Amino acid sequence: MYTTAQLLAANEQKFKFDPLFLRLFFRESYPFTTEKVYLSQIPGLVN
Amino acid sequence: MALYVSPIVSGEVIRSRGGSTSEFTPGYVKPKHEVNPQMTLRRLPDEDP
Repeated sequence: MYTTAQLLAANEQKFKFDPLFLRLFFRESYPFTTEKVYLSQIPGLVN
Repeated sequence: MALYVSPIVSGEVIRSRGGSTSEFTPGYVKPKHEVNPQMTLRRLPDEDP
């Protein structure tokens, strides 16, 4: 009943989470319209 | 060099200098290659399906 409680500041507690990989090498993004995806690479070796 | 001919003898006569020639004539190169007209039927690795 008679409590008289006063609340002070709270805490935060977020992660130490920064990608460094969605920002350095994976800068380019594409959506899909198909089901599978190919990834072709031509071996460039002239004679 | 000059060496030392004394002032009593005529001395020897030097061959002046010079003479060297050469030839580097032919050279060639020709990379012929084919277009393969029947290669265009199938799909290239490019040109997304």
